[PDB]
Amino acid sequence: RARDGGLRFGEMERDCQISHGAAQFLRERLFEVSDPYRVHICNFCGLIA
DNA sequence: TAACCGCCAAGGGGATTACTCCCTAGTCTCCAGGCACGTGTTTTTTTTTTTTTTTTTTTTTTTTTTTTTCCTTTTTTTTTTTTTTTT
Ligand SMILES: [Zn+2]
Repeated sequence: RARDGGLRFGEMERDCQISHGAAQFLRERLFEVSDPYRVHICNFCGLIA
């Protein structure tokens, strides 16, 4: 709380959300509101360009 | 005390001569086990793959949340400047 940190979306949260089977909440909590990024990738090599 | 010698007596069987006979020496003639040559099938050796247990390695240990405390080098060797003594 002193560093103003968010809650821990742990393993069993992903387990019970897979049990509910709603993919959009998983895509929100684990990609949209945690650490989104955009990278550019070469098509032939498949690595970071 | 009976070995040994001398003397005498008796008899038993090996040597001798002749007749016989029969078994083997010798000589063909057929054929068959004895032997020279080739080889085997068990016996030992060597590989080969597995087995079975032991040892080693590696990975694991429910989740979330909130406060402090200590530390986040250190000695040890080398260098470089400074100070003092001498001619
Ligand atoms: Zn490329």
